Amino acid sequence: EVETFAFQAEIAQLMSLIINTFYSNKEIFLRELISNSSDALDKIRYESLTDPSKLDSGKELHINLIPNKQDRTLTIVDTGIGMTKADLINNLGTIAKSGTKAFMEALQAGADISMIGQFGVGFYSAYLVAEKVTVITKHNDDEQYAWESSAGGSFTVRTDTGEPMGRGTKVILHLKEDQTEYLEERRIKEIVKKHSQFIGYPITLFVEK
Ligand SMILES: Nc1nccn2c(NCc3ccccc3)c(Cc3cc4c(cc3Br)OCO4)nc12
Repeated sequence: EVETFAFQAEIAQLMSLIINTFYSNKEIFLRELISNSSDALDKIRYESLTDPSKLDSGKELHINLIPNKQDRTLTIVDTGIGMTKADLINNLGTIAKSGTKAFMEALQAGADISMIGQFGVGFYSAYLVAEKVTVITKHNDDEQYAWESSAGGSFTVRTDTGEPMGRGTKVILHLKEDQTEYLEERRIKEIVKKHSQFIGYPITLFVEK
């Protein structure tokens, strides 16, 4: 059962800008997704202090980076708080609308795309390198969902039948054909060292073959 939803105009506009603007410093997408993961990990950790049962779905708090050259995907996996269906369909949109408006304005106080994370919409920088983004997510007390969008003004949400995750979020970046450098081990290592050196959770870069 696949449901299809329209983005609000503001977010559709932001995604178009990110896809259509000439901007060479694309590597910042990874910093933004890892930062999101760290925030999600902070949240489940904090909640677990008052309710330890919230870690029954997995006690390990980490981030894995998984390149797959055959699929042409880079996946950012975390065991953070995860997202509910209401998050994916309603709440994200509400938050993202205001953040987009501010970011658009700031871009006309001369700001540059690399400051996107300060407006809470850093996720969408994924579209600097990805033609399609699939997000698999599992929050305690809700089902596992797959969100997906190739931009163009719509996204889908479905109940996910893949491998159960326990708790957390996987962001699967289906890379543009000219952005395959982000599947290379030394390139990913370079970016993590440069932008994400002090994240307070283990980041494991998986290797390939
Ligand atoms: N790795 C993550 N784990 C948990 C929540 N996450 C969010 N959402 C924070 C949030 C939730 C509800 C309301 C407001 C903010 C994003 C960031 C994110 C993830 C997305 C997305 C848009 C955004 Br912003 O569309 C598909 O997935 N990444 C994560």
